Amino acid sequence: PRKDMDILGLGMADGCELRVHPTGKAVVRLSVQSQGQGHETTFAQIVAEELGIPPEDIDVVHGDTDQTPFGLGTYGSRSTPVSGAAAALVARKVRDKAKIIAAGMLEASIADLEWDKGSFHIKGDPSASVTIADIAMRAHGAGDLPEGLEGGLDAQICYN
Amino acid sequence: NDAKPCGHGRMLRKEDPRFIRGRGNYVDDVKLPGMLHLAILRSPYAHATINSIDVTAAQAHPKVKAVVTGADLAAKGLAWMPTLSNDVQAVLATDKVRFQGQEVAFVVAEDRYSARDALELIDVDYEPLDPVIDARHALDPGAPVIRTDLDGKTDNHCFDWETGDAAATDAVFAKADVVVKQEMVYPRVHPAPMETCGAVADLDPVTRKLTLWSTTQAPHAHRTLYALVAGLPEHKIRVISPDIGGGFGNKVPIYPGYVCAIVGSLLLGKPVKWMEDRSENLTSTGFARDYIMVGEIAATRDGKILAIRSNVLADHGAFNGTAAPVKYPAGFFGVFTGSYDIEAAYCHMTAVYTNKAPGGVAYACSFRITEAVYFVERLVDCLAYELKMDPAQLRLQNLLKAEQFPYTSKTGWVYDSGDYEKTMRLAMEMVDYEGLRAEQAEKRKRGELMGIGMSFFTEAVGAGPRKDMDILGLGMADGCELRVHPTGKAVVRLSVQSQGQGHETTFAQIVAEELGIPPEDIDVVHGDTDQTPFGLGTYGSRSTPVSGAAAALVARKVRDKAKIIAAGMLEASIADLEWDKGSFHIKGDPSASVTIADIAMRAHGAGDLPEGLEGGLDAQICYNPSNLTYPYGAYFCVVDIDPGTAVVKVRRFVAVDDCGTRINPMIIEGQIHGGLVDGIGMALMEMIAFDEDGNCLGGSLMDYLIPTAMEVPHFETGHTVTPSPHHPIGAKGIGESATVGSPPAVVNAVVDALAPYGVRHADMPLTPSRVWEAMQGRATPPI
Amino acid sequence: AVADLDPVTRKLTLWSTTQAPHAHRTLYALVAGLPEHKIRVISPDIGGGFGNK
Amino acid sequence: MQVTMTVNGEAVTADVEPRMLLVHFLRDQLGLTGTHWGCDTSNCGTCVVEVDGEPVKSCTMLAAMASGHSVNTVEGMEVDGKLDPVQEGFMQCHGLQCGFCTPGMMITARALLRQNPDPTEEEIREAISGQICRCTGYTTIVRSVQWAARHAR
Amino acid sequence: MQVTMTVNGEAVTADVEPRMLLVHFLRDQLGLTGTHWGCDTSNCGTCVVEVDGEPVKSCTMLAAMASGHSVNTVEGMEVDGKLDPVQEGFMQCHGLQCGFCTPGMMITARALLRQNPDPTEEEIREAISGQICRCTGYTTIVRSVQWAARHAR
Amino acid sequence: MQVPGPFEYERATSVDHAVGLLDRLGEDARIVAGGHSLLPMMKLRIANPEYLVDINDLAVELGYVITDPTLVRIGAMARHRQVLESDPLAAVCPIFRDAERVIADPVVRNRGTLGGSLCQADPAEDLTTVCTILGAVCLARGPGGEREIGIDDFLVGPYETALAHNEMLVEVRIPVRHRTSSAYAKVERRVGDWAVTAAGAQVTLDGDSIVAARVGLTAVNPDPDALRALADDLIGKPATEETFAAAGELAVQACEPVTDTRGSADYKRHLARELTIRTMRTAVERVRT
Ligand SMILES: Cc1cc2nc3c(=O)[nH]c(=O)nc-3n(C[C@H](O)[C@H](O)[C@H](O)COP(=O)(O)OP(=O)(O)OC[C@H]3O[C@@H](n4cnc5c(N)ncnc54)[C@H](O)[C@@H]3O)c2cc1C
Ligand SMILES: Nc1ccn([C@@H]2O[C@H](COP(=O)(O)OP(=O)(O)OC[C@H]3Oc4nc5nc(N)nc(O)c5nc4C(S)=C3S)[C@@H](O)[C@H]2O)c(=O)n1
Ligand SMILES: Nc1ccn([C@@H]2O[C@H](COP(=O)(O)OP(=O)(O)OC[C@H]3Oc4nc5nc(N)nc(O)c5nc4C(S)=C3S)[C@@H](O)[C@H]2O)c(=O)n1
Ligand code: FES
Ligand code: FES
Ligand code: FES
Ligand code: FES
Repeated sequence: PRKDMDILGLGMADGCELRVHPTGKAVVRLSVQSQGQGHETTFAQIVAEELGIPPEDIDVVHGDTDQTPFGLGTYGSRSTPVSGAAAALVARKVRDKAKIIAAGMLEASIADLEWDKGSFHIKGDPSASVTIADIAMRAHGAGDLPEGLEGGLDAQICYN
Repeated sequence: NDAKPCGHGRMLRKEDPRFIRGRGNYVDDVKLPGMLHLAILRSPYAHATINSIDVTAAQAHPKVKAVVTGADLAAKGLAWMPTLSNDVQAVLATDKVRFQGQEVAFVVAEDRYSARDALELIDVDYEPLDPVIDARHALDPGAPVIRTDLDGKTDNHCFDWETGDAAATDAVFAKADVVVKQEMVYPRVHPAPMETCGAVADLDPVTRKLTLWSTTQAPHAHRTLYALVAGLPEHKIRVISPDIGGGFGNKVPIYPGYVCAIVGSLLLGKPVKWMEDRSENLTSTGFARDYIMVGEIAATRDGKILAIRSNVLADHGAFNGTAAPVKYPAGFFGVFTGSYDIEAAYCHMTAVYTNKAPGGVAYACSFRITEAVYFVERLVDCLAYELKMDPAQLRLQNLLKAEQFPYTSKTGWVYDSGDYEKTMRLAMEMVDYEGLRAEQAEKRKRGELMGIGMSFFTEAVGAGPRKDMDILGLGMADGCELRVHPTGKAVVRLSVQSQGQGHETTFAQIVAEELGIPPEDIDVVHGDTDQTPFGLGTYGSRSTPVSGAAAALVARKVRDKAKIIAAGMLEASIADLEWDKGSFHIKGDPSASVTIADIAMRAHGAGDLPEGLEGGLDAQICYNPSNLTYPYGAYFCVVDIDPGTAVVKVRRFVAVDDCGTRINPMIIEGQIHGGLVDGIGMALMEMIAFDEDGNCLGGSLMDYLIPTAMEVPHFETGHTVTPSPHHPIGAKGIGESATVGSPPAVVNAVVDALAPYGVRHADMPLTPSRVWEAMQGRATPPI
Repeated sequence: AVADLDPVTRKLTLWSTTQAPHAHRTLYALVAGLPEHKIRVISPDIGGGFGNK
Repeated sequence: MQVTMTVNGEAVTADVEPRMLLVHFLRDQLGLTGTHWGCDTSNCGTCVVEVDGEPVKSCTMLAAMASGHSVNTVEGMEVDGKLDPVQEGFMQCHGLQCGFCTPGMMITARALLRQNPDPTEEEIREAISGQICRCTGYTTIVRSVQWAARHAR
Repeated sequence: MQVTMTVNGEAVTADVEPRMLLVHFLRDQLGLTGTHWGCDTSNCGTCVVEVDGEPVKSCTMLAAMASGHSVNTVEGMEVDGKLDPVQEGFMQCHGLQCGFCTPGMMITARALLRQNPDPTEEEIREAISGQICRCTGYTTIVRSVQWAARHAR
Repeated sequence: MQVPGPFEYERATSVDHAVGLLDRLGEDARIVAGGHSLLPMMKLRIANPEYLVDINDLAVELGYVITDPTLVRIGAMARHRQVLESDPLAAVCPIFRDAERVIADPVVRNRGTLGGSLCQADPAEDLTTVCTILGAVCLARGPGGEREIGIDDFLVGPYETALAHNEMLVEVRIPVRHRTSSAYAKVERRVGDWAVTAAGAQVTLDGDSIVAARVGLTAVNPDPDALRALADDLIGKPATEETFAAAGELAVQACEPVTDTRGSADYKRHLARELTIRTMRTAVERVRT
């Protein structure tokens, strides 16, 4: 918690960015830096769990401060408690937005949408389903998105 | 220019320090370990079946690492690739070559020199076919069918497009006092950036990550298209658009050479550099223009323009490669009604295939707006000629009024804002229109040919609302990310890609304006898709209307969040905080202030942030334009024509541009000036001509004549500020404005100079020979 | 650490065996006075850290 | 073949094919990527370098021909961390946008200013008339050269 | 001094100082950065390469001494796009984390499996006992080597 | 970029060394001077010499511009820049300055050479016309020795000269006469572009009559017989506008221009006339000043 834990005045809360490309591949940018702990796999798995994008389709980016969000790095076994939590939450943010877009695409109320590991379908008809890749394309695609929604299927979080 | 404003205004460009030292990083500068060099064997024929391709001798070259033909690509399913217009286009010619200079094979070799040698070694057996070079006879019965690749295609018809109301226009013309018909050609020209197209494709054989250094104006679009076309995973594609040596629309398309470099890297597991030579560039990448436009303008005898009708035959080359939004196959040509209040307008356009390189949307055309503006301004000068009325007076009486905006044009375009009369009068005063007329009359007394040409044009730039404008299904909304570092320095990541337009400065200025961080403290990141948000790239002057708006809005998001954090820090209500250019202070106590840097540190710092607020000072946005921006211009060209040699010299060019709020006047001036040089080049000398056999006569800078510093005057520019209401900072695009408006100004000037010879119209290029022929009463289009 | 302070752009690209590249970038900005937006700390593959980095 | 020449004041010796154009020897062999190329027909002037003090299209000179000669490029223009007045004028006057022509343009402008301390706009236009700039419109380049001339004075 | 040796099956000749350690000649001179170094006292084993078919600490061999010998590194282990069974076993069994010792470890494991098709865990541990892995705990390395051994069979 | 095919390179240390290299190397050896005609051709692979004999080291021995009272001698290695900049040459043969100012661009002028332009013998190019107008005598040197070829003899066809494969142009000798001047006028689509059509004229004035005249046409395929007929017809005429107009009409008849990207054949003929008139008037005004 930043209220208690800071390194030289830097609160120990971790940023994480998630971006679903139009073709449905994703990139998660971490503030943690692996020195062999497998972040490039595990954070792919955290996001994959939340979003239904296969881990092989999730590029985990880390260590380059020019293309990664600010965070306190890897020490104190904090990568999974802090950056892992952030990654899960940002994937969930992307899933919530994707739900909005998918409800638009299914011409359905957002309430009638059920999430099914990678896809939103109208409750009842699994067949009226759209994958996160379809939603990603739509989020970058032609035609108005749901009112008040920005395009792109990107989210960022600073997890404290 | 050496001022240091915190925001909009003149300031030195942040790209200059490296460019002036030769430290730009252009694609051909990219040297990677083990890099191989790719050269593409081009078709010598405009239209020929490929009987067979023998690559044994080229393969046997000791320095040649691979020889790839269209058959090899077709095996990999890459012999064809979608064009931006949803057509397909040969990556390498397989069945036939549909234009001279078209890609037939490629050789990967140890170095560029050996690669070219090897190309010489390749033997291709052609069966030449009759070329379709004259777009007027492309649709003639019995014309050879270019697009035999298409199932059931029996003619060279590309598409039919129309805008406006045919019946309303016909009725107005029936009732019109004066109907002026003029055929005018907008000859095929080329963007011809000094840096040719190129790509260093390094498909890392182990990680399978494709890193593609490319001369692309739309690296993200390109990345997505590569993922779609080559099947490559998009998250394993990093398109790096480095410093680009000028794009001018030339680097919007994905060219076959980029695909060929990717394939070479895939095949060889080595970086492969393909840098096109000038001849390949001129003959195979995207041409621009190439319209044949019959305009009819119906007016009252007093000069009230009533209706405008356009019949366009568009020459689209072998494939429809036009880089246009999907719903706008003819691009924004519908703005051919121009800046004028007319009752009705109708345009019908026929796009035909010819045995020439694809393209058409390029060279600062703003999606065919160059064609529409030349069409209408030339047609209005024809109408003035017929009415024997001063073209400036004609225009001024027909121009849309400020109170008419937002104006819905007769072709459905909603012009955002504009005070056209003010800008036009400004241009006339600056050029001293009446004094120029007196001098021209005196010169005509003396027999000398002085032309005063003018254009008033409305641009439509900033594509665009995703509901309407998408490129191959990609909505034309731009992402922008802003991140304030703990120490208060910022990084803005753009989805636009500069090719010299100064984005690294102007976007710093937009953010600086919103946030109070000095531009020098704002790193503008662009061109590298691995660290930039998705966006449609830089073309159609859209960077400032779309990405500029996005940048302003994301800076404002960061400012709002910073206000929350600052209110926490000042132990004050958010309502009691006043923003003061870089700082929040409690109302009435400026000393109780915190800078954006303090807030940035706090946002990353110790102690709880305000409840419900996430740390950091990052924000992002995907800006979807409500409407295009409609900058406008009043351009006045003064030319002298030598009556003996018919050599045209542009003596003066006053360009008055209104692009709304001006981020950087020095950059804006540069953009205009470059556009003016383009217009002079098109009006006077530039043309890619083809002989009857289909040989491209403009395959080199010897034959495609680009203006030198000696062909162009010391440009003069003025401006008015009519902000775009729907833009967060009221800025409209400017990049292509001068290129759009200047050609009709220069042609009008030349035609006006030719007035003593009874010339109502002469077609560009207005070369000495063509101008002299116009003098002889034998004015003919170059096509 | 491979420190490449580009003499022209003044951008510091610091390949470093750092477990906290962002913390390090901010600390470098604070300590050397370098502008943080012109500091790119690249923590490449790290051969084991164990806190040492 | 062996070629020896002074590049930006440093002696350099290399094994080059006789056919190697100087622009490619500078850019690809010597990594002096400041010098550009943009045409096949010696038309664009983006390759202009200073051979024996004179602007030369390095695309129209073989490295073998440059052997025994001093070749100066834009890289050598900034001396002891000090921008040449041409470089500073180009920055100050927006004499470049994409920067591709700029190396050649500044080499030509520096040569001109050496031979002509106070060039007129026409003399600048003429001096650069062999070098194409697609971006600037050339007016800012004339202004840049005037700025360099006036500051050198 | 001139040294000539076969590195990953390719003949290589270079001018090296007599004092140049082989690890540095491979990494720096030949750019074969798969080989690592982690100590001054020939203790860590991260530089282990194959010299004449035997694991050798390249940090404790001069390039000049390797002259006339065949030197194989981790880079040469994947042949014709196919991972050596040691490499595949290391991936499958999580025999690496940071990957620093892996090159050496896999060179040693490949040499062992060549001389011993079916090693015991004790034999594997002894064979790698000169190579430090800080990350894995060595159990996954033993599992990786057993996996490679059993798949080679 | 388009790059040359492989070739062998030789650097001539003297005129005799260059001539010997051409003799030993043979027909497939070519001199390279400024390379601004050869090198573009080889880059386009139009020209594929096996050997280039670089004579740039002869730029000092053969790069002179010498103006004696009765003779201008211009070395083959004379840069276009040197010829353009030679003020004494401009006093004696202003045509050279006229053409140079409109030849290529300053950078090309720094390298291209009079000898290179002449031996290129490109009918679309200006110096062959200028050296034909001035009655130049080319001085060739080969293994056989040194010899003099009249410019008309030297220019035997498009891209062909009287020079043997083993022979090199050393200098061009142009007679100087009193009351004589010359002018060149070129129409190009763009600065640095090859002549749409160019005309040059050298005239001698005795009082107000014409004692001697030569008119050359560039890029219009002049007929040397018709041009000589025009020149002979100019003899003894007054240096007036009527004479210039008649010469322009003859020049119209003296060429066979081809309609191409540079312009219509009719426009080329109109330019033949108008540029002939302009150059004749300029040459006369130069004689009278
Ligand atoms: C962009 C551009 C624009 C141009 N515009 C014009 C123009 O407007 N008008 C115009 O007239 N020209 C023009 N030129 C051509 C220019 O004038 C010539 O290319 C140049 O003068 C040739 O001279 P050089 O020394 O470079 O010849 P090289 O290329 O070195 O030689 C040309 C030919 O002559 C031979 N040769 C050269 N020197 C000798 C010698 N001493 N003895 C025997 N043979 C010799 C060579 O072997 C070769 O066959 C232009 C060229 C370029 C690149
Ligand atoms: N109200 C405004 C509008 C623009 N600008 C500044 O002017 C530049 C041009 O902005 P914009 O109009 O958005 O155009 P783009 O940046 O989208 O550039 C594209 C435009 O740019 C043109 N000019 C070019 N200039 C250069 N050097 N290189 C190109 O490739 C160019 N390509 C052409 C072509 S073609 C087109 S589409 C940006 O720095 C911008 O901030 C400003 O200060 N105020
Ligand atoms: N419930 C959990 C927790 C963690 N993991 C996975 O285990 C790994 C370790 O996660 P975590 O515990 O978050 O620790 P860090 O990644 O932050 O690693 C730091 C920790 O890592 C340790 N192990 C190391 N291992 C290697 N190879 N190299 C180091 O430098 C190491 N440094 C040490 C030291 S010291 C410390 S602080 C991550 O892939 C993670 O997703 C998991 O699958 N499930
Ligand atoms: S590369 Fe164009 S003139 Fe040299
Ligand atoms: S600055 Fe772009 S070509 Fe000159
Ligand atoms: S580097 Fe440690 S054993 Fe060789
Ligand atoms: S895997 Fe890290 S030292 Fe062995």
